[PDB]
Amino acid sequence: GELLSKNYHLENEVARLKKLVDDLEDELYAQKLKYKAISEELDHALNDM
Amino acid sequence: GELLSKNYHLENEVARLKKLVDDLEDELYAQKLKYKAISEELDHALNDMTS
Amino acid sequence: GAASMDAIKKKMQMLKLDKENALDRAEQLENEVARLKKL
Amino acid sequence: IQKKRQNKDLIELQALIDSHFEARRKEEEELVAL
Repeated sequence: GELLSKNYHLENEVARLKKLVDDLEDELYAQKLKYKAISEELDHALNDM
Repeated sequence: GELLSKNYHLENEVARLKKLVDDLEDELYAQKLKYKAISEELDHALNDMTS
Repeated sequence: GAASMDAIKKKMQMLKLDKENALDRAEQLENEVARLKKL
Repeated sequence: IQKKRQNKDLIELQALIDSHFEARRKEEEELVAL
């Protein structure tokens, strides 16, 4: 019935969301590394001053 | 009984996960602006040799 | 993604050219001083 | 000339403190390519 079907769809959302969390965390990590790289680049340029 | 309750459990678990996602989406967007910004700084540090 | 990354290294040796020539030119000014401090 | 032959090391610690910058910034670029 309606409660079974809902549970079915929700079980799916959960799986989707759990996977989405791990992917967004990896992505954050990759972005923070991109930031660090360039944050260092700036301190170098920032001394030729 | 067991079904009603499980349906409740699932509904919270989805809300909880939506918030983790939402937060991460905001962390990412923030990070994007910081990155755009400091990359703009670096443009100036390297090119405003006009000083 | 945004801007220039190695065009960075392009105006970074071009900052090691307009400062390293700051003290080579802060040396020909000493040509009149190692010897001017002599007369 | 001697407090001066740092006229090279004070620029030399500038001339390549700005070398702290890129081989620790090549550490966050190949960690990207891992």
